[PDB]
Amino acid sequence: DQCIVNACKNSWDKSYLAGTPNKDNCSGFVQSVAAELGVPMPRGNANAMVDGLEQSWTKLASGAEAAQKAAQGFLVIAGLKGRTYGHVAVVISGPLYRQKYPMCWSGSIAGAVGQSQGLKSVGQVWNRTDRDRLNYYVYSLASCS
Amino acid sequence: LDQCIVNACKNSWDKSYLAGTPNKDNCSGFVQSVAAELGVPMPRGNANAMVDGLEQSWTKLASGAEAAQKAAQGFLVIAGLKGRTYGHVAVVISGPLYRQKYPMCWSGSIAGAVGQSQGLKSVGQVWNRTDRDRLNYYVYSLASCS
Repeated sequence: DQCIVNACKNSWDKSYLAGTPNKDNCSGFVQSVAAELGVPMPRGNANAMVDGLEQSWTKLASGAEAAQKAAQGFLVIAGLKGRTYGHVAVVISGPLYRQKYPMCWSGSIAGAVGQSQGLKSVGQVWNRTDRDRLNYYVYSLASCS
Repeated sequence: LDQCIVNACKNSWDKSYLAGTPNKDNCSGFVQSVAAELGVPMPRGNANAMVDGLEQSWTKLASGAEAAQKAAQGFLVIAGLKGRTYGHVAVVISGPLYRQKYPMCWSGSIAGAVGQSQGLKSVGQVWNRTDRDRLNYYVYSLASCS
């Protein structure tokens, strides 16, 4: 998964949207990760992205499987629609927080409380309710060799 | 004539298509919220991505003059131009052209007032004098108003 962690580190410093650092934009951060890895990604805000992922990407059964696919070099997106705004993040390999939630990178307009540079799990980026409703989507071709 | 489109623009000015990002400060999000209000499917993404999608699936008008009269007939018309780093999109509205060339528009912009229009600037005043003559005008297949 080093190729995905590298794309995450590089995306953290780019601005998918004009004038908008990806660290402050959860949908744009994922778009730049996918663009660096050559993976087609559904476009728009987080809700629109999750709709698009649900339609065309493989949905995994668990956060444990999300971590395993990431460990096998696949781009894995954690996503959850919201009543007003959804959220997406990139899952990376690593031990599951609370033996359930995989590690991730995420941008966020909300600031550091919604951001992760690989040291928080999705269970620490999403609230104690939303984290068990998350969906994990995987792209069908490995990116890292 | 284009009142339903001008109303959508006014309503979208105060919305936030992207979390935490007012549409007046986000040219791509401003256009998404206008289209959503009108019920019009719109290519998504940043401005460059939107222009890509418009270029592939919307009818391209021949002139800014043609854009204003299609807007006057109630069609959603998007002015768009790709950039080397970032592109730009805006909603064309009816009204007399600026310098007999550039239709009036609404536009959000992260650049602030320079790139913004609430209907009193033409596309020739939000884009610089270089780009304003290279803009494309994309019209939807169905009229949204009446």
